[PDB]
Amino acid sequence: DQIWDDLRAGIQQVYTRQSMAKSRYMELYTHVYNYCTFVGLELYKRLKEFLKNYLTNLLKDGEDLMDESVLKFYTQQWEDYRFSSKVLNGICAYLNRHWVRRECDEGRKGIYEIYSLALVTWRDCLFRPLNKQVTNAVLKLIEKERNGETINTRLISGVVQSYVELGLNEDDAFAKGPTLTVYKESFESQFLADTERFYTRESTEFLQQNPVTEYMKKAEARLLEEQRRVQVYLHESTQDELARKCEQVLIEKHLEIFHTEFQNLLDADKNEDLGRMYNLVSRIQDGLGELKKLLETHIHNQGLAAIEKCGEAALNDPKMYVQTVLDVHKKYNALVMSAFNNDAGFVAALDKACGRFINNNAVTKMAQSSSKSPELLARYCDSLLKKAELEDTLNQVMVVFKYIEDKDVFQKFYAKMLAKRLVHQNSASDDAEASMISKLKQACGFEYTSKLQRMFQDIGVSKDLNEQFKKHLTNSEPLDLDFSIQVLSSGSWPFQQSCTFALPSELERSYQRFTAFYASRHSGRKLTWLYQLSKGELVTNCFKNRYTLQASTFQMAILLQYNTEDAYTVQQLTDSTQIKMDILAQVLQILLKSKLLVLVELKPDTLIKLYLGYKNKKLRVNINVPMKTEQKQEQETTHKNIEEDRKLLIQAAIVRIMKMRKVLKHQQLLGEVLTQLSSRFKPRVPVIKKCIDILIEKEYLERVDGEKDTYSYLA
Amino acid sequence: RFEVKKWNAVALWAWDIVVDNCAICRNHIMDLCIECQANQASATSEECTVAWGVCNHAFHFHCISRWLKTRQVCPLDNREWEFQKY
Amino acid sequence: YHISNLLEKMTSSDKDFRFMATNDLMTELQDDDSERKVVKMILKLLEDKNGEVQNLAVKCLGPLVSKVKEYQVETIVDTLCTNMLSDKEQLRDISSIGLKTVIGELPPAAANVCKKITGRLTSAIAKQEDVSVQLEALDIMADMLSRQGGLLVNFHPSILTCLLPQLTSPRLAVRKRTIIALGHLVMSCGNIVFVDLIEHLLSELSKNDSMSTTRTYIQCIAAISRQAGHRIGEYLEKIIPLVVKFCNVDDDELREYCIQAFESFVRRCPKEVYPHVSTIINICLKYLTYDPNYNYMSWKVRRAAAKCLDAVVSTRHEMLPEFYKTVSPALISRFKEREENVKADVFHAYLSLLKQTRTPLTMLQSQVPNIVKALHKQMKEKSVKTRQCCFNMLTELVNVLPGALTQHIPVLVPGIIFSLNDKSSSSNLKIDALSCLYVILCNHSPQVFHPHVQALVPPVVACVGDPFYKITSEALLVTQQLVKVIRPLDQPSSFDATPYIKDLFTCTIKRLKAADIDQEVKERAISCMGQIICNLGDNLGSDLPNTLQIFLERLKNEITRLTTVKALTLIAGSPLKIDLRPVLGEGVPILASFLRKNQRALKLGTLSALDILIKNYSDSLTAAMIDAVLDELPPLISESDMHVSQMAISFLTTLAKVYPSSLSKISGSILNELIGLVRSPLLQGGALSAMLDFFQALVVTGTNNLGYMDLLRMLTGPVYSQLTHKQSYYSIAKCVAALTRACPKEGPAVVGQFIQDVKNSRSTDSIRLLALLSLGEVGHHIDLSGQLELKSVILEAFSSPSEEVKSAASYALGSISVGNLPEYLPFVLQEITSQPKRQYLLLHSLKEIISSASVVGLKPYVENIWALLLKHCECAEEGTRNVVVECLGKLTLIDPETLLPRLKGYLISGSSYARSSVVTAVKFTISDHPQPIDPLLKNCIGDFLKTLEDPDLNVRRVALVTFNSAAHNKPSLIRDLLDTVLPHLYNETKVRKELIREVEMGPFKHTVDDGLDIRKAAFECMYTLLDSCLDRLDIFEFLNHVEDGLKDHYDIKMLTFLMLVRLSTLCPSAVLQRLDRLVEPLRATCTTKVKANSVKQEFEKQDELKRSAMRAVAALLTIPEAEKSPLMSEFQSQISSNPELAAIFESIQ
Ligand SMILES: [Zn+2]
Ligand SMILES: [Zn+2]
Ligand SMILES: [Zn+2]
Repeated sequence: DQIWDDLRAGIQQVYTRQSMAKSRYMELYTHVYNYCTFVGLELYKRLKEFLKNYLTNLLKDGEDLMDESVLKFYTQQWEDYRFSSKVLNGICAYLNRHWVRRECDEGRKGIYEIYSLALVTWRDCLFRPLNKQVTNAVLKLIEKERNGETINTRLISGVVQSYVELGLNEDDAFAKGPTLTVYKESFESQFLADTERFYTRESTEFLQQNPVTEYMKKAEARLLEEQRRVQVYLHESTQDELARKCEQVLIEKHLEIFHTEFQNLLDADKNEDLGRMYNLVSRIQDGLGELKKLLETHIHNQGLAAIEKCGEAALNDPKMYVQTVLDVHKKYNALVMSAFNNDAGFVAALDKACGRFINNNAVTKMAQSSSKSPELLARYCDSLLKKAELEDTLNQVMVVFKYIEDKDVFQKFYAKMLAKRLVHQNSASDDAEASMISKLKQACGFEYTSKLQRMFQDIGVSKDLNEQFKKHLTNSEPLDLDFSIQVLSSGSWPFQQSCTFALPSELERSYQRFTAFYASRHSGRKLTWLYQLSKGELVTNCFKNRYTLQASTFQMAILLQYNTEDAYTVQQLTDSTQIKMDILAQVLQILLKSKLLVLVELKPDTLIKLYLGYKNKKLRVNINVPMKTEQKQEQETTHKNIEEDRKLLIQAAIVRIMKMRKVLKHQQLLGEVLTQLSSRFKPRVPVIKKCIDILIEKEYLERVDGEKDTYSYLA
Repeated sequence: RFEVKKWNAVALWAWDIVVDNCAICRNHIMDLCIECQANQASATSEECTVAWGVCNHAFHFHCISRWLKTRQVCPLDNREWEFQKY
Repeated sequence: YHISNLLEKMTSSDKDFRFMATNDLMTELQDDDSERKVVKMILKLLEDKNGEVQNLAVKCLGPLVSKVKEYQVETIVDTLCTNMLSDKEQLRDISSIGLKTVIGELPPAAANVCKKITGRLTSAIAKQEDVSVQLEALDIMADMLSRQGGLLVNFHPSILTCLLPQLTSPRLAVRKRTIIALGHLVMSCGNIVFVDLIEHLLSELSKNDSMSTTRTYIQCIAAISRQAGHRIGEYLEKIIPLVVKFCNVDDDELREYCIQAFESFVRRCPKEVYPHVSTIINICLKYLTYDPNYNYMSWKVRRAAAKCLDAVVSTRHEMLPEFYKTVSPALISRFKEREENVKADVFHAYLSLLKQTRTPLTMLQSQVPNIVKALHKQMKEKSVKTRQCCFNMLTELVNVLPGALTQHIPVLVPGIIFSLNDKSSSSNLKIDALSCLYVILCNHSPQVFHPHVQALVPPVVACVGDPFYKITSEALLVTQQLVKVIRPLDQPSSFDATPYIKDLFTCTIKRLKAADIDQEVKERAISCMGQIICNLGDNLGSDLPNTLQIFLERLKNEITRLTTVKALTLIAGSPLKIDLRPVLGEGVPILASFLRKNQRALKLGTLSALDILIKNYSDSLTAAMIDAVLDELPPLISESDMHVSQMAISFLTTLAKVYPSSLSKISGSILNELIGLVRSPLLQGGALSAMLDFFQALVVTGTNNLGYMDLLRMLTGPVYSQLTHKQSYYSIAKCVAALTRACPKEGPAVVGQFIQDVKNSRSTDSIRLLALLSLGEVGHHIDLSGQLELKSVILEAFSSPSEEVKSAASYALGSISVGNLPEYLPFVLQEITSQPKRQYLLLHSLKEIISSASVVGLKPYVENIWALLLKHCECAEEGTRNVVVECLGKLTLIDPETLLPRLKGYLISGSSYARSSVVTAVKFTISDHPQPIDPLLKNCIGDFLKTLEDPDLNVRRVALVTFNSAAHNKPSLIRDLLDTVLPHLYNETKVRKELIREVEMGPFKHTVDDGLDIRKAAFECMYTLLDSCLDRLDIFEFLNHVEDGLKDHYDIKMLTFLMLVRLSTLCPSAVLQRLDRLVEPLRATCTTKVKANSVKQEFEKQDELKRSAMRAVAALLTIPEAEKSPLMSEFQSQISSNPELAAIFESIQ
């Protein structure tokens, strides 16, 4: 009785914010120990009653407060009570060390440590009748902050910490993490519901009055603010829930509007808005697919429209076609790299769209074939390489080459035009040729590059032979005219044998001399001369003034003949020159069109006479211009040769497959042929069927008896 | 009057061992081969072009194709056969 | 056995067998002790006779290095490298291809093989006898350094030493490949080698040994600037004078390279080119005109000058006045360039300037006549590119300045007409001309085009009939605006538009009735015909019924559904009263059917069309189609979508206003849906106003079962019978007030019943809440002085256990006073002083009165309210002070001219409370939206914000809070005061240990700080300043106080971690410099330990503190080029080694 009065007097001093001497602390500890020496239930009840009375008569102060007042009261009183309870637990270490431990193991039910007892008393006395007011005031303060006001965040943090700590099990007495039963059941659910309501109102109100572009900035700012709030004055366990709920309510409900605005932003180039949209929608799972599909469709439509605007002129102007394709690809590649953060899906969409509109477009529809694009690309390359920024445009052309399905057409056309550029010395630079060869090495295989290098080897051999022929002329009688020759392998060049021709007598000397020299140095070899690819220069001395004019061998033959007679008949010019009807007609038309040979339909009865008098403006005039129909005929021939080569390649692939696998089915054979030949062109099933049928007739493979639709190799 | 100043001519060289004829079959290189001229026109008769090799030897496509079934060497050479033209 | 059979067949003397064996071996490699066989087999097939087998062998080297022991990769690389130096070209080339393939397949970031390759590549490059080997080795090394530059950091000096002498070799290809290799090296080299290379380049340039080498060195510098950019900025002070000196040499090729180097410097290092823009611009302007063979290969220097000017203009916003002063006249005068490419470059530069322009506008307006005079000559040319550029410039200029081309239309229209009807014109030129015409017509007054309509109509009409559909679409787009111009409906035009009506109608109708044209032309034709009917439909003859039938036919197709709905909406709402009655009967059911087509835009459009058609054509209304449209509304009135609900309610209001006989059919689902929407917590804004208007319109009609009492019972039934949200009570009260003010004759009975309900003691809290809110809402607009006991009942309701009823009573007392201000406001003013017990609620009522009263009606009582508020400012009970401060601040808005200086007067002389009171009252006059008080606040707030220097503890906190509010809401009024308020804000972040006090009880320690609030407010202001205006403050004084903050209290620790994470993204360069100082507090916080005599709460608190600290650590770590730091690397190693830190690091992962 007398002891308890001292403990009460001392402990009531503990629960006031006034310092006490360490001697008084040890004095209270000693009196607690003396009271201990079961019989400790009376003291436990005494402390319980004192705590209940203290909370009961403290609650009367804060029953009628509102708004920030109750928050300040709760925070200050909670901090003071927390420290006082810690001190009291420090004082009563003996009791909770021995008596409480003994009670817990023997099977007591309502015995706790001093600190836990204080927490339970607080929860059951003061927290319970004030939690509604405290939570409502905290929510009102949060709403005030969300509307653009500066608040005291230390009021919310104290309430949150008090709610978190007042969640002890009080029965298990052992735990690892923190218990959030009171925190979730009193604050968090209401907080998330209020956040959802607030943002679902604000987003609708903003979208009803402002465009989407400003709403995106609003949403980004709101998300940053929510991260700030949750990391500043909330618990760490609500971060993921708040993030998901805010992202859903701010983005996932407006995906239709976002998809509608994506097309508008694509139509009128706005890269920043597209980047902001990509950043916003990237958070929603599986939300980027619709954007990818829309971008692919937009790129395809833009490419088709850009090609269509060029019109019919693009069918014979490679530069315009390739430049349009390059412009579209460059623009959308830059857009993908800048706004879409170089994502794999958008790159794939761009590649798919480019491959779609490069192979099939308006130009290919006019030509009724998909092989016009590689032809135009090859012609553009030839124009570039004919007579600084060349490297960049060659690299861009090579980027375009990746999307071409049928690359064999490009290879054939490039080989033919390189042969033309090598046989006649008109090349811009050898360095550009080497760079193009290296690029083709990187892209194409190795057989094509070796086939190309054979031509360079032949050119070098001819260059070596020319000077050594010149040396042989010095130790002999000389020649009246400057002579240059180019000897090429027959099987390594795409040139065909010339038509019938009668060599003019002014050129027989060089012919005989070089034929003798080549027969002497090389044995077993025969030379065939192409007079349709040979060119020279003529000098005239019967005009108003001295001109030198460069012309083909055919033009020399049909022009030097007029040295004897001023007038001639085309039916007799044929006998004089031994040129066929069509070639002579075209070359005569070319000569006539230059106004240097006066007399449109040409007939054997027509008469042609040399025109003197009128001359040319310049001293050097070129009359070696290409015929109009020759290019078209050459294109048709080289297009037919590609199909023939395709058939032969398919036959060879089937033969190899049958030699390796002795017995094979039909679908497996088709799949193997497609996967073997895919790097050059995509074959068609009827072509493979025709190749199989023609291979059967040649006694290479035969259909097995029974088990139909199955083949077998035959030796 | 016109006078020739300079000339730039182009020529091609081929083996003269065969006198414009196939080595495998005693027939011209431009006309139809024996194994296809004996038979009537068919799908096989459509393609009878001339095939060239790396050694710059020319035969009928069918002749060299049927020769290559058993042997793997150019008939006029001792080296492996590789197609380079058609 | 299969791998042995493959190797047996890979030497079969038959090409087919070898090819197939290699192919399926490669397929399989997509074995041990047998790899030594397959490797040798592949490296031997690399020399096969056939080409296909060689190609297969080369492709097979890719998947082979990924499925073999590391030892055999060494022999593969060695064999390839030694074959690259062989005497056979084929083997060299094939080995180079194979080595490139091997390098490509190696994973980046493997080290031994790269070193082995480099050791031989250096020797190969060092040779000066075989150029082909040099080129191959340079290509291989470029490929190697392109993707694996991060490794082999020890071979960089050797690579540099072998590469630099190759910039002198006679063949230029070697020089170009060397430049590429040097750029790739600089991309990821070290600091010392970069300095060595730059010094070598500068020394060689200074020597100037040969003319040929100088171009190569200038090109190398340009390439280095392009590749690195930010690493060369500290050398321009030495580089630029050299190229400036070299620009004067009489060589055409040298000048172009120097100008390209200038362009690269301008583009890639913007920070360090600032002092040299003045001389780069002058050189470019000097060399634009360079042409020594024409008096009016020298075009390349002009091209380079134009490109450099374009680059300079495109990346300097702050130099617009200088640009328009000096460079614009030169660009305008150069529009007459002889060559096409240089002209195009000049045009592109001027477009870049125009887009940058988006006062510069005044100078552009002054320059416009010269631009027009220059373009007039260029619009008459054979070339199409020049005309396209002219039209593009015209479009951009009109887009920048809307009305710039008012006085030049007479000289501009003939060029457009000439380009429109020229046979030698492409589709692109015509489309550009039509777009320019459309832009000009849209952004000019209709009166300037009147003399030119006779010349404009024929070419446009001809363009409508063009076979190509894009030109047709553009022509229709131009024609619609031409129709608007020819006869405006908002201005009194005197123009006679009769002659061209037939032409426009005839050209548009043929496109309208096509059924085979593209969809775009279909929609454009529909829109154009709608505009034609809307504007000039009175002068049309008998074609209007047929056109409207076509409009009906287009309403049943999915492709052209929305466009014709919008066209019908446009036609219906026209001053020209068009007769849509023959269409209406068959058109209303289709529009009603559109309401179920699950598309938002179609729903909104058809609702608007129905609203306008009902409003304007009510004479020909039929009950059948009204029922048809009413049948689909109930699914639309929902809380999921509020805009559609608002449109539906507006349609119902219009129907009640114009067709009151059909409201008997809304007594089923529609009314239930509306009532349910009334109780929704999401009702706000337009929907609430629409609901109130609909109720007011419905009451007056007089339909049965829908009277005042029926609607009142349906609204207030749920409350009396038994509402889980507070907003529902407010919505119901507003609806009840609207109903009461609709019919005033029944108001007194309802008011008396509400008074009895709130007075009765048997009623629940829900009834009292609704009764008080309804009384407050009704008294807002209706005078309630006839009820004698209203004040007594409300004041009795003030003292109630529930807080909601008390707040409702205060709100009602505030709202009732607005109806009769003279009768009620003096009563409230007297009651505030009379009864001290209830003042926190009377002040809230006064706040409501101030916030919700007319300006004219509150002027007389301003002095009385001000006197009372200033009397009550000095109050002991906090909370009563906040409400009076808010009342004072909101009163300041009413008549701010005279009240604001009176508020400022108390700062000089007053007590501590008065200064804090006025500073707090200032913040309540700041809002996000612009306000009339803004000009006064911008001038006056300096006097309020200079209170940051004050002996009083609280007033500094109040000033900081006001500054934070101003920064967050309206930053435009504090930006110019930053230079004078920043030091005071920074000073408040100090600890000030004078105020710290510590209380002791035994071995336990408790600290109390009286300056924590001020520090927290200052750090909050700093966080706000981060987002508000980061370009107006030093970024280096900020980090010092941030570092001070990382050792501060727990809340400040969290805030500072958040600021650090945010600053890791914005201006990362400043953070990188300070990274050494930043990590030390982070490491100290992460590794601290608490005493063993503590409860679990401290442990948990330290746990989340550590988690946030290492989250900030990771955010710092994500900064580019930050792992290569001493303290950062030490911290990473310590975290990896220590399990305690590693576990928590994995926790945040
Ligand atoms: Zn034969
Ligand atoms: Zn045959
Ligand atoms: Zn041979």
